[PDB]
Amino acid sequence: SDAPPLTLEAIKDRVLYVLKLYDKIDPEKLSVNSHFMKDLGLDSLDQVEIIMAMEDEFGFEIPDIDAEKLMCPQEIVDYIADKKDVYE
Amino acid sequence: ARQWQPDVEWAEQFGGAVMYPTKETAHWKPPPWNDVDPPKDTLVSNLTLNFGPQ
Amino acid sequence: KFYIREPPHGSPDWLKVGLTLGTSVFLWIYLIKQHKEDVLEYKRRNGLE
Amino acid sequence: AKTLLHKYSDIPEGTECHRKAYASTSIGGATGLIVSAYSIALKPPASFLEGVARTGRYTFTSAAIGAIFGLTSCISAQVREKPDDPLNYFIGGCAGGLTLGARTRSYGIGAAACAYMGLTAALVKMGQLEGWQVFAEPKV
Amino acid sequence: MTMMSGRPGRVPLQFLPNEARSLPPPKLTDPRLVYMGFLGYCSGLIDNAIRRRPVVSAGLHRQLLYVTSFVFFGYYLLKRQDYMYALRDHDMFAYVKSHPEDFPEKDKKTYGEILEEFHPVR
Amino acid sequence: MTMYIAFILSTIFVIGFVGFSSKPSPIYGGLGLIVSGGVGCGIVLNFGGSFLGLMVFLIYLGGMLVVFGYTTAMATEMYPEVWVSNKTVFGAFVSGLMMEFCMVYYALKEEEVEIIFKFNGLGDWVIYDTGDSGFFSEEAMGIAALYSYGTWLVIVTGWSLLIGVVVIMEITRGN
Amino acid sequence: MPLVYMNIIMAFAIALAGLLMYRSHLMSSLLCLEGMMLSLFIMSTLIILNTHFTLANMMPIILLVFAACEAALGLSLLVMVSNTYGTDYVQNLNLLQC
Amino acid sequence: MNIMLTLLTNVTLASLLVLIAFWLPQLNAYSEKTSPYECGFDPMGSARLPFSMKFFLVAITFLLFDLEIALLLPLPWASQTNNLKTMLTMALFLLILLAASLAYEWTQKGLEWAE
Amino acid sequence: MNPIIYTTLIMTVMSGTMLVMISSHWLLIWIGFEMNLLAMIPVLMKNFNPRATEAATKYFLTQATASMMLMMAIIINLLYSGQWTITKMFNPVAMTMMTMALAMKLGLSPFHFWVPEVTQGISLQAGLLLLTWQKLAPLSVLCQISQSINPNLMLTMAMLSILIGGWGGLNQTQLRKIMAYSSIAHMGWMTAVLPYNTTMTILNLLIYITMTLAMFMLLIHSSATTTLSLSHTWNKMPVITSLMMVTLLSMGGLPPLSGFMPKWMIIQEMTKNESIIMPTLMAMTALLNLYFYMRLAYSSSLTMFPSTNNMKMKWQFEHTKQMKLLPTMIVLSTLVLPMTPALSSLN
Ligand SMILES: CCCCCCCCCCCCCCCCCC(=O)OC[C@H](COP(=O)([O-])OCC(O)COP(=O)([O-])OC[C@@H](COC(=O)CCCCCCCCCCCCCCCCC)OC(=O)CCCCCCCCCCCCCCCCC)OC(=O)CCCCCCCCCCCCCCCCC
Ligand SMILES: CCCCCCCCCCCCCCCCCC(=O)OC[C@H](COP(=O)([O-])OCC(O)COP(=O)([O-])OC[C@@H](COC(=O)CCCCCCCCCCCCCCCCC)OC(=O)CCCCCCCCCCCCCCCCC)OC(=O)CCCCCCCCCCCCCCCCC
Ligand SMILES: CCCCCCCCCCCCCCCCC[C@@H](O)O[C@H](CO[C@H](O)CCCCCCCCCCCCCCC)COP(=O)(O)OCC[N+](C)(C)C
Ligand SMILES: CCCCCCCC/C=C\CCCCCCCC(=O)O[C@H](COC(=O)CCCCCCC/C=C/CCCCCCCC)COP(=O)(O)OCCN
Ligand SMILES: CCCCCCCCCCCC(=O)SCCNC(=O)CCNC(=O)[C@H](O)C(C)(C)COP(=O)(O)O
Repeated sequence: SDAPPLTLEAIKDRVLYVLKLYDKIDPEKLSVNSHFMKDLGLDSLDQVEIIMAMEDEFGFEIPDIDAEKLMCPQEIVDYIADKKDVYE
Repeated sequence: ARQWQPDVEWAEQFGGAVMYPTKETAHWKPPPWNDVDPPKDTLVSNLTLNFGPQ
Repeated sequence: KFYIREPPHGSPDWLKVGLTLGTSVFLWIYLIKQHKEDVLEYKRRNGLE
Repeated sequence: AKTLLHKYSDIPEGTECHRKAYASTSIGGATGLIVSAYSIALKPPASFLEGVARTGRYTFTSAAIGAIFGLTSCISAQVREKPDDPLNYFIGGCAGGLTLGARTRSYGIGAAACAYMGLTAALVKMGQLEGWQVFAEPKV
Repeated sequence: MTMMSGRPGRVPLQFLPNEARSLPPPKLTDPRLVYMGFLGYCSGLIDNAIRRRPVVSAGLHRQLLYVTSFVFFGYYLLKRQDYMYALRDHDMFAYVKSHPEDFPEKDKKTYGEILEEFHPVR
Repeated sequence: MTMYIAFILSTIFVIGFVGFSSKPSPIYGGLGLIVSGGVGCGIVLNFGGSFLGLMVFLIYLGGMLVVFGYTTAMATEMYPEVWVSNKTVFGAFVSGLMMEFCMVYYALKEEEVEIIFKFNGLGDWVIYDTGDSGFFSEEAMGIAALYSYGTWLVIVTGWSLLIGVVVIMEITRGN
Repeated sequence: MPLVYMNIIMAFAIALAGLLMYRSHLMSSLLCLEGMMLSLFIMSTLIILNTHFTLANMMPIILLVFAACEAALGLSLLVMVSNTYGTDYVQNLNLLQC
Repeated sequence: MNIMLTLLTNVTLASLLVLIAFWLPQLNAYSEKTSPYECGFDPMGSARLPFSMKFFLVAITFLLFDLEIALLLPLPWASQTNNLKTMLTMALFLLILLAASLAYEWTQKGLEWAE
Repeated sequence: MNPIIYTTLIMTVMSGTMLVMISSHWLLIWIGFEMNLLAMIPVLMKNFNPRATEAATKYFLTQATASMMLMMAIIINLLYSGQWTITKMFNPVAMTMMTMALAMKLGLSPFHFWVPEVTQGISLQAGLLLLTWQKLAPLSVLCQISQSINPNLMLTMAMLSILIGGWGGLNQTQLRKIMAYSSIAHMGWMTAVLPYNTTMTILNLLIYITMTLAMFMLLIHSSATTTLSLSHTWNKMPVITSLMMVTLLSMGGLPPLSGFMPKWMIIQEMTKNESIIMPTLMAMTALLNLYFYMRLAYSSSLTMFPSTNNMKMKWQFEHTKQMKLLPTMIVLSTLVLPMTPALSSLN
């Protein structure tokens, strides 16, 4: 059989793991609701790198629009779920 | 009032690549209607050569 | 009535019909003759008549 | 090969149960090795250690089935003082089937295997007694 | 195992040895020949039906040719079959006659001297 | 026991066979097959078959040239494999070498039936001919008899070669 | 038999085994096929020379001819497979199942 | 024996020349010196990439035409047979068949290289 | 492909088979096999596509391996007895290798994997040729050496072929794979009686060839390669589906149909030896082939499946090409049992 039926929870753990793998974000201060621009003190260029890391982790490309407006991990998780049509 | 005959739901049992599907063979695809698979874009890269300056 | 020639016309193909009938009659007469000679040869070999 | 078959079949029925059990274990181990070889060839196990594990599992299952069959068959034959009786082979076959059921952890498999192996072993004993030939030589 | 493949005097691709001419030919009203003609008629009917023609009336010349061809082949087929069976019987009898030790005719016993066990049904 | 030349040549034949059977790379496999063709030419030469040995060597040289071109065209990758660049290829190569050495020792020190029959050795000089006659080569006369005795063979061979040309044209047509 | 006969038969068995176990390249298996042909040529030539069978000296040439036909056939099929996939890997020939 | 000695001598002389070439002079090897030559600029890809063969069909035909050479080589000995009419018919039959195969491939554009 | 080239290739295939059948020299038999394979490879690729190319490659690899083993067995036989004539095969190892090579050529189990794959990958005409004409040469060679054959190996492979044919056919919705598994089982039946009587092998081969030709011609007439595409044929040509149903019943072995005759005669011949258990298992196993033939009959003839709107346009047109031998093939496949004693002319 193919890969297991990916759920919201696993998506969240993978997103959080990728984010704490980023050397410019302290792990303990990061939350699923932290805002990259204000809470994490990350600039626009930094955000582009985070989106590319998400692209590598989840194996699909996010256009310049779409990806640009994801400012915190929850929006990334929601976008990934909506693209993959995952409801659980 | 009339004899039962197979419908679409009955007919769809025989439409798969295999009978008695399993977890391994549930992803097998039936062959195309004509026996022509779509052509893969296996591009062959041309050789790149420096002709000069030496 | 038909829109097109429908090559087999109202009259039958006389060449093919004649060939078929001739083949059938030739085979029938050949079989009759062969059976007659076979009977004669069998009667001669065993000396019945 | 037929060397193992002759080694098993040369010993009389209700005598020397340990040697008969040893021969049956050898036959079962050979069968399990062949089965695992075909299974590995047609279904690659994705890892060398996993292939070793599958080979060991199949071989041990077959060897245990053979050992149990031979041991209980010979023990019944010598206890009842009734050699050349198919019931001993039936008992051995059902014991081997229950061994298979315990080995796969399944009650239905155990019951079906008991019944079918017992019947097959009894049939084999009847064939030995009456001279039934699986592969008859051409006679006419 | 081939019983008749290499029998002495056999001509490779003859289909009808001269020895076969000493046997009575099958009668033209042989029921086997009639069955072959029935097979040819069935072939003609199926030919009519497959081509979407009136099954019974479409081609009488074609149906006649079908029946005639089947009968013609069947006649020679029957001749060869009868020849083969005659050969088998001839060889059997010759072998029995030439090996008297293997086929003994032992003494006949009447039922008044043979002891048969009686099994009651009750 | 006389100089063991034929035995050494046959051992090198087996070694080249193991070399290309381990399948390291097509470039290397062709080299092994060339070495095998050379030693086989030598083995046949040592038995009186000069023409056949030279012919098979020439044929396999041409075949391996075509194979080299085809390997460069269709059977390459960034890092071609050698007999020590991969555990699978090295394992197959070492296993073949050890099987050959085991069989040689087994048949040389003992007199045993490997699979078919037994063999004690003594060198292949023993079964030779001591035949004393002729202004001609018997092998040459036999091969030349293809044009007087082998008419049927010539017919079927020529037809098969013409059909092979037609067949390769049909196969590579594509569309 | 002498040692040379066993060596040639061992070479044939090794080439057959080589053909049976595929790695990745199709061309390697074709090479194993040619190796079997060469081994058969050598064995037949040795047997025919040893027994002084004069008219049998021409069979190995016929064997070589049909070996060449077989190799040409295999190479053509390889050309077609490579044109389809850009690679001669046997892993790509998996469209048809049992 | 003599031919084996000749082969050994020639191979030994070539090997000794290579050995002298590699052990006599002064060696100063460094990475730039040993890099691949492409007219002064670094190569783009690898030389191990597939290299297309435009004459692939002629190469396969060479395999078949090469085996007819092995069939024609015994001809000098075949001319000594008593039945010269059968042999001459068979020699011409083989050569006519070989010319027909060339004529077929020529007319079907099999000799043209792929573009 | 040029029609002239196609006709030349077909004649070369048949010439290789006839050379196998008429030769007395092992070298000529091997040459016949080589010629047959060389001409057969392009016929499989007549309609060029990746599936046809894959089928041709697999076929070539299998048959080239088989011919290599064939030649090695011949050479071993020559070594132990300087004989080129096709006879009792004086060496047992050579006979074992010869049996395995011929089994590989025929597609008998264990070496049966290639047949379903090559049959599914080629066209119905190529499948017809592959499953009918390509059985003649290996079977003829096996018939000529039947005395030296080892019953234990041949019977093992025959029983395995019957079992695997039934089990594999049980799982198929593609018609070509069903035909291939049916072919495997019938090859098993053919080779089971070979050590006892070659006339029965010939009779079974002829009856199987007739039924296979009828089935393939019916499938070509109604252009169906899947079960669902065959389920539409009733709404276009019901007579074709009825004839196919009767032929499928005949293939199953049900009396009074002609299909039953080879199985009956083989069972009788095997009981003329001692051989009681083997025919019983063979019949019980052929019940599986009967099962999937019956499933095909349910899908195509005994029930009516839903159709599509565009079939109305097809109703207006007739079949252009006509197969002249199809009625005779159907009649021979169905109504031939009363002529059973005519098998005496086969020996
Ligand atoms: C034509 C007219 C009609 C004919 C046809 C119709 C009639 C015949 C067919 C219908 C009946 C046949 C069915 C046979 C059993 C089927 C088993 C099954 O389906 O497995 C799948 C099914 C699936 O299970 P699973 O998925 O593997 O795991 C979940 C389990 O359910 C979870 O399991 P659990 O945790 O709930 O506990 C299971 C455990 C414990 O079970 C329990 O929890 C409750 C306790 C029940 C155990 C009963 C044993 C103590 C009571 C017996 C008292 C004496 C017996 C009567 C004779 C009296 C004599 C005067 O059971 C065991 O550990 C088994 C150990 C062995 C002890 C029982 C076997 C005794 C053998 C009988 C000897 C008879 C010899 C002949 C005597 C001649 C004189 C008349 O297994 C079960 O759930 C059933 C478990 C119990 C089965 C054993 C019961 C034996 C019944 C008598 C058998 C005799 C018929 C066959 C004779 C031929 C053989 C050579
Ligand atoms: C054992 C003892 C002897 C028995 C021998 C064996 C049995 C008899 C021989 C069998 C072969 C002979 C016929 C072959 C051609 C039939 C093909 C056909 O389609 O027929 C339609 C055709 C009607 O077409 P039409 O008249 O042109 O216009 C209506 C449309 O065509 C309307 O047509 P449509 O296409 O539009 O209608 C569609 C229909 C069309 O589908 C069919 O018509 C099915 C026909 C299939 C032919 C059978 C297959 C091949 C033969 C194997 C038989 C095996 C028998 C062994 C037991 C197993 C049972 C199967 O399909 C369906 O409705 C699907 C229904 C699904 C039912 C599935 C059952 C089918 C198999 C049954 C076979 C039973 C035996 C033959 C039955 C009689 C057939 C006419 O029937 C006929 O009119 C001809 C039958 C009568 C001819 C014989 C009369 C001889 C002359 C009278 C004088 C007697 C001389 C006495 C001498 C003494 C002086 C007085
Ligand atoms: C499903 C129905 C099966 C039908 C099969 C086809 C029927 C039509 C084919 C017509 C056959 C034409 C051949 C006859 C022309 C002359 C050729 C003749 O010389 O061949 C002889 C051979 O004769 C033929 O074999 C006879 C063919 C007749 C086949 C029909 C028997 C079918 C069994 C019973 C079913 C009923 C059939 C009804 C038909 C309508 C040579 O004998 P021989 O060279 O020494 O044997 C070689 C094989 N050996 C040595 C190994 C034994
Ligand atoms: C849907 C339900 C229908 C089930 C019916 C199936 C049961 C049929 C009964 C068994 C049939 C097989 C018997 C074989 C035919 C008998 C012919 C015969 O006499 O052969 C014997 C040999 O007898 C046998 O070999 C038979 C052995 C059995 C082999 C197959 C076993 C089949 C299953 C056995 C148990 C099932 C039978 C009862 C089932 C009852 C209904 C469920 C004589 O052979 P010789 O060797 O010449 O004797 C002296 C020389 N030694
Ligand atoms: C391996 C070595 C190779 C290295 C060579 C690479 C070559 C470099 C090419 C340079 C291209 C340019 O200058 S591109 C022009 C760059 N400048 C502008 O765009 C003006 C506006 N500045 C801003 O928007 C922010 O300062 C910004 C930093 C962009 C963050 O953006 P956010 O506020 O939206 O996060």
